[PDB]
Amino acid sequence: VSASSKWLEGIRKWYYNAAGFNKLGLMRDDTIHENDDVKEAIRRLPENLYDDRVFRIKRALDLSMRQQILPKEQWTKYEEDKFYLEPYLKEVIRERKEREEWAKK
Amino acid sequence: ELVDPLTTVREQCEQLEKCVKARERLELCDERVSSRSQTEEDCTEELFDFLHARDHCVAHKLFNSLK
Amino acid sequence: SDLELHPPSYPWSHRGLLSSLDHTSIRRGFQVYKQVCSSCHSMDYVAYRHLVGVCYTEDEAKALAEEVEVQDGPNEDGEMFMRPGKLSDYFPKPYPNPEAARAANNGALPPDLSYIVRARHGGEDYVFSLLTGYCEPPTGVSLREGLYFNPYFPGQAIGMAPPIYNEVLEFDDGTPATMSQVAKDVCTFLRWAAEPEHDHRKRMGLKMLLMMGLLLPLVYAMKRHKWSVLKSRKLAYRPPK
Amino acid sequence: HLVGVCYTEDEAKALAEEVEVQDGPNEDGEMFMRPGKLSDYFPKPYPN
Amino acid sequence: GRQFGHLTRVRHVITYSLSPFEQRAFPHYFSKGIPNVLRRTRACILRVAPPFVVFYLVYTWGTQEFEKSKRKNPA
Amino acid sequence: MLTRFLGPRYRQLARNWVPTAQLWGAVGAVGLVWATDWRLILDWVPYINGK
Amino acid sequence: AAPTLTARLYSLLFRRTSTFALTIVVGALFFERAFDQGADAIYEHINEGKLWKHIKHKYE
Amino acid sequence: INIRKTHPLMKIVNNAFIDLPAPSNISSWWNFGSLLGICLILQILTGLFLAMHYTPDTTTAFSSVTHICRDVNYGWIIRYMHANGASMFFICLFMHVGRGLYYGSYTFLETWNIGVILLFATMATAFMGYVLPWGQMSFWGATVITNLLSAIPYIGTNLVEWIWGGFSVDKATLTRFFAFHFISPFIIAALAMVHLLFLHETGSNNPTGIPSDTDKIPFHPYYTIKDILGAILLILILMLLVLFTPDLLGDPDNYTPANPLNTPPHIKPEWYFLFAYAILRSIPNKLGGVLALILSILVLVLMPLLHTSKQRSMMFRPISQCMFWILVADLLTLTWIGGQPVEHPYIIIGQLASIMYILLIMVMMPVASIIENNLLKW
Amino acid sequence: INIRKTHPLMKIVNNAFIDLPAPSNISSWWNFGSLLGICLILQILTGLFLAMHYTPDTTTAFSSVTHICRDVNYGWIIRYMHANGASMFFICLFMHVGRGLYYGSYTF
Amino acid sequence: AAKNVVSQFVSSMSASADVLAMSKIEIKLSDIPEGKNMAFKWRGKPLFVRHRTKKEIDQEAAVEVSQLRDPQHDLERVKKPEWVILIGVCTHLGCVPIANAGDFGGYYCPCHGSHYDASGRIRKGPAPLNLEVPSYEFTSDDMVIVG
Ligand code: HEM
Ligand code: HEM
Ligand code: HEM
Ligand code: HEM
Ligand code: HEM
Ligand code: FES
Repeated sequence: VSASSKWLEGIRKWYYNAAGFNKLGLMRDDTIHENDDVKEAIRRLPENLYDDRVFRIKRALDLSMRQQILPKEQWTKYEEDKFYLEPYLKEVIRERKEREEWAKK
Repeated sequence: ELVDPLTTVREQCEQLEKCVKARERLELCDERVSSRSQTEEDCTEELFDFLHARDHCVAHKLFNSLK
Repeated sequence: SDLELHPPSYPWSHRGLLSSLDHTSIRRGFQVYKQVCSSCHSMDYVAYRHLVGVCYTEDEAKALAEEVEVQDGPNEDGEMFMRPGKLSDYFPKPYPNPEAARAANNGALPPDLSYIVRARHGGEDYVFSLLTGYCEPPTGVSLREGLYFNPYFPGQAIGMAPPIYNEVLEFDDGTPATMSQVAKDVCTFLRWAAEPEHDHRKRMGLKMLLMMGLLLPLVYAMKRHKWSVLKSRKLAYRPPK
Repeated sequence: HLVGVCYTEDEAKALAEEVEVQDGPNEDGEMFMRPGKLSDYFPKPYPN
Repeated sequence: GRQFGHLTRVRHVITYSLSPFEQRAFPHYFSKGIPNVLRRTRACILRVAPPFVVFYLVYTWGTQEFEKSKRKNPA
Repeated sequence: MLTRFLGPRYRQLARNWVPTAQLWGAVGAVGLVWATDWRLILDWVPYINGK
Repeated sequence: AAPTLTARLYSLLFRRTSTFALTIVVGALFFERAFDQGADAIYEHINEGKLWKHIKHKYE
Repeated sequence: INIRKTHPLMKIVNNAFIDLPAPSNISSWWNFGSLLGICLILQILTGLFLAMHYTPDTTTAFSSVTHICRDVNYGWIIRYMHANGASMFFICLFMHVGRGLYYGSYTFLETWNIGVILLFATMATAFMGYVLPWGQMSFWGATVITNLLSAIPYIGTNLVEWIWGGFSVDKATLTRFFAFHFISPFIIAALAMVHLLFLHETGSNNPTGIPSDTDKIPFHPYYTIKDILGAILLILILMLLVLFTPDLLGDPDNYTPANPLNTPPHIKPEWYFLFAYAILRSIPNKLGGVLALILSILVLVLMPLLHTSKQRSMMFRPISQCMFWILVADLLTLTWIGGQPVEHPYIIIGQLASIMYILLIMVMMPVASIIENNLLKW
Repeated sequence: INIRKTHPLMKIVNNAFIDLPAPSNISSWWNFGSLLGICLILQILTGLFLAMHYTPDTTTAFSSVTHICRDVNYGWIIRYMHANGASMFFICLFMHVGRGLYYGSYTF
Repeated sequence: AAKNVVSQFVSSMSASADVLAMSKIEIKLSDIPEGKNMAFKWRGKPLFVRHRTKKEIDQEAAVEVSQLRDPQHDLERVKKPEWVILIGVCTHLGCVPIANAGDFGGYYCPCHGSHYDASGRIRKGPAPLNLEVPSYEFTSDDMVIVG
């Protein structure tokens, strides 16, 4: 979430200071629109992770209703964000690429 | 000679400055085309304009006047 | 004449968000009917039984009708000869045939005024600005003379004298006479044909102003009253270890 | 209606035209007479 | 489908509640409204405006364009 | 993403459905005919000639 | 007081559900005619443009 | 047990409004919906009561209208009023469309296409329904859309006959559409409960955009009371424009009696029907105009098909939002465009506005989507 | 899976007409029901189409009636006809009442 | 069964014995002497029938197409040189043109000064588009069917 990505992923950082996500402290991965692949993707998610994304999500709802945001300090640390799913997810990308693959076969 | 901002203030009101300017451009064109022969233009634009001011102040007075 | 006078705003006595009028000009509007206006005019949807409560009294309205020839229905009689007319009798406008208009002036459909304000376009000034704006053609133009000179108008040329200026002289209660209370009584008895509750309904709007101001807060309160707890909630993420 | 029924295009035709329409007005309200059309109906008696 | 109880899985979390009559309807009401209010609004403004700008520029603009275009000239 | 159903497999699938496809298509067409009896086609219809 | 308004007028009023309601309509009267009246006053001070006419109409 | 749980019709009910679990994060995007139905109900309600007096007869048109207006006390109010209220329904209509849009709610197809049925349905259902007044505006304009009935190759002549009832618009139409109105509202209704159950199936989205199972409450109290609120807001709206300046939105050509020979200068659609007729006159060909027309909403269907981004909420997608309010600019833009009669600047103006509609949606919005994706990098 | 099983609107449908398990012993007492609805539908249907022409206006009463009858081809038929059909609906109506009665179906 | 049923229902919207009749009901005699502009009442509007003169035809043929307010070459309206059939309502604000009047050997609108040439064609006044031409076929020599 840093200057190129604070301009660009600073649509998610400076301009999600504007578009909100990361300054809202969101989870990058969490932003993926729910899809089936996304669905079972999460089904396979890691546990401690699952809790984490949970608290994140709920909180997001919380301030959302509150229509407030955390301290800009509390606003999320830029860059410095594990790509949570992306190993798991992207793995699934290969999966549905595989079901998709022999499927093509 | 009933009180007639129509007539009455049309003296008083239409003495207006801007009104007079439109009168300048006005009779100006009046003679302008007037000189011409075999021409289609009646130059209504001015008459319209002067009227527009005449009203502009007019109801801004006449009603307040009129009873 | 294709160049629209944006009719100036005559501070119409009703021109306020709520504001009122006088009538018997409309009687002289009826006498504009009887003379000026509805000689050539229809209000035709106009119905006398309406104005009953408006201006004249039970008798004054009564005779006001009876003062007119009904041209009654037939008694065995088809044909249908004349009567005095009732309150139930409407406001019996002019010459019947559409060609009676076409001839009346040359062509010149003399339309009904019933909605005319609310019908044609523009406001009281359409009477004041436009109609009272009967005026000489400036130049460069000649009608068939069928159109008189009314410069303020669609063609700037037709149709009308100021029977004020050349007085058919009536103020029954007495005054010098002007166009409004029969013009805006042709707007009123157009609105008194449309928005007489422009008074009555006006009244209700008042209470509305309060109801919301009361309820709207009370409502919003109630909403907060509900949602409040949810507002402040504390939910703990305390993952074990 | 009866057009197709009995008389012929002409026979119906005149059959109408044989009757006085009492036409609508031409400028004319009043409304003087015509021969009437097939479109003209079957013009029954005294009005009142 | 939904309703509850088949709903979803939540492990190791916690809550806190309060009865309604407890609170005050409008703590810091005017106060809190605030550049909090301007925080949402003002936050969005830049994102918002430009099109509307073009608008006023337009109805104004073309308003002039055709409006003047209705004027008559000499010769 | 036509590649999804684009493959000699689904290609073969089409190769199967093809004649049937002709069949149901004909069904629709003729339906338009008899239903409509639209003059445009109706003309060519002999002894289905109605006059 | 106001504590018996909030309270007793809960208790001796808003407590019993019915009582709360009977209270409600009980108002519906007073409010109704009242706002009717003062409202009429508003319109009254608004104009005096007609129906005061009778005296001027010389109220035969 | 709890009858709330127990009673079968109720079992629907609780399942419908009452017991309904719903996303807690829920946003004001809501209100309009119940409004519309309330509107709709009132619509019917008034129309009904309106119907109760009103006659829709050829000689009676302005005639009964007076009887329904000049006679009719509060037929004044109810009439002109809830007439305006129709337009209000349109207001929340286009609004609501926006709701899905910046929502991007397009995720749920049967809902989307549903409200598409709601779309063209609302459109003509009005139009016919609307025209019923048969007023000079709606009259020569009746010659207008009446001339819309003729479009097709080889058909329209016979069609705009069959539509028109024959050689022109007529009392034929009068009955025809008159009924057509009488019917269509019902259609809207059943359509409604339809799309509704469809909704209850999936549940539905959230302004947040996250899976809602995290947080839900029943509409009662929350969405319930909130709804009550927005309703009061409505009566403010309707009961306002009504209550204060009823005629404000009107076009005088209405009160103008239909004068068959008239054909006056204006010929415009309603603030409701507005943005169309511009779009109509925009192109120089028949089916261009129409296919465009149905291609605006239909276009929106494609937009669900055109859905691109890896994230639902444009909230996180600012450049998208630029395309959003920007697209709106193209929209009310299209309004004021129609807001002029045929004019030199306008020609080009709308001429480009269409491209926008095709770009700002079909291209520039989708192109935008792709772009934002590229930027996303996650 | 089976869309018949699967499709939600269908899920109603199969649950309604199609997948509907129903007493095998079932008796002719039935028929009238769908009839009525068919009737009803036709009722509406015709009425609708009827409405389509018909005007219900004061001067038009017999007038439009002629236009709806004397004019109306099959307005003859549709009109007078499905008019009778109404009565038929009544027929199965009273009938049907009987159905419950000798049925004694009053249980529900 | 369904075919007739459905096609009866659909027919009931298409036209009417009543509306039909009157729709195309129009014929003309050959009494219109070159010169006079008769006038018929067809479809609730004015149906003008003008028998014309070599002089007429000749001049009307020689108007310039390029400069007309509503460009439309005489020769494409009338199906027969000699005869011109029109609808009698002024395309401005709807009065009725006056037969052979006004500055152009056509008609005259006594409402705003609207001049029509012999064809229909607008040659003076606000009038927008030229008087409109009905559909009609000439039957035998003495017969003309408007509509
Ligand atoms: C106070 C009485 C009258 C009032 C308030 C009145 C007002 C009006 C108004 C508002 C219009 C329509 C303006 C428009 O189309 O925008 C009109 C049209 C007309 N009235 Fe009057 N008028 C009155 C008396 C007359 C009289 C005495 C005559 C007979 C000279 C007359 C003959 C006409 C005609 C011919 C028109 C049609 C104008 C045209 O379209 O060329 N009216 N009038
Ligand atoms: C089935 C319930 C409805 C009935 C019975 C109904 C009946 C009527 C009738 C008889 C009129 C003519 C009288 C008048 O104009 O005041 C009318 C006008 C209209 N109503 Fe409806 N309608 C209904 C539902 C709707 C709906 C769903 C809409 C769409 C929001 C709608 C919008 C209109 C419009 C646009 C007009 C004409 C404009 C005007 O008020 O002058 N109404 N309706
Ligand atoms: C007859 C007019 C309509 C009615 C009465 C109606 C009713 C509703 C209701 C009651 C909701 C509940 C939740 C909410 O409002 O957000 C809703 C949501 C929705 N409607 Fe409509 N609607 C109508 C027109 C539309 C239109 C025109 C569309 C789009 C073409 C649409 C697509 C949706 C969608 C996608 C949702 C889900 C919203 C979300 O969860 O964010 N409906 N509607
Ligand atoms: C609007 C007219 C009605 C319609 C459309 C209607 C529709 C139906 C339908 C579709 C059935 C399915 C099974 C069957 O027909 O036996 C049914 C059964 C039944 N109906 Fe009706 N019905 C109507 C009037 C009545 C009336 C008037 C009654 C008695 C007051 C009635 C009481 C019943 C009962 C008790 C059954 C159960 C029959 C059994 O299983 O033996 N319904 N109806
Ligand atoms: C909502 C759909 C319906 C509409 C639009 C409708 C409308 C009409 C209209 C306009 C008439 C007068 C024209 C005529 O008599 O031919 C009529 C007659 C009638 N219809 Fe309906 N109606 C409908 C449903 C029904 C229903 C449910 C029944 C009850 C079976 C019904 C039974 C009748 C009867 C008894 C008459 C009068 C007798 C007659 O045909 O002369 N119709 N209807
Ligand atoms: S009606 Fe023909 S010039 Fe006005």
